Amino acid sequence: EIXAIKKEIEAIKKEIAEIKKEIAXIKK
Amino acid sequence: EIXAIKKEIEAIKKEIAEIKKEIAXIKK
Amino acid sequence: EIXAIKKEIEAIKKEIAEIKKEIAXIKK
Ligand SMILES: [Cu+2]
Repeated sequence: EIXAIKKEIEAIKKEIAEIKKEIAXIKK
Repeated sequence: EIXAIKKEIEAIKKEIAEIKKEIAXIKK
Repeated sequence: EIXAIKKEIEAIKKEIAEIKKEIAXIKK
C-alpha cells in the first residue's frame, strides 16, 4: 500500500510541476 | 495513520482540480 | 518510510497554498 501511496504522491508532484509551468507562462 | 495519509491525498487531489478550474477562469 | 511520506505531503500542502495565493495575485 505504501508503494501505491508513493505512486500517487509522485503523480501529484508531476501535476503540480506542470501547473507551475503554466503560471510562469501566464506571467510572461 | 495510513488512513490519515489517504485522507490527505484525496483532499490534495480535489484542490488541484479546483486550481485548474481557477486558472481556466482567469484565462477566459 | 512514513516519516518521509508525511514530509512530502506537508511540503505539497505548502506548495498548493502558495499557488492559491499567487494565482489570486495574477491579473490577466
Ligand atoms: Cu482556488
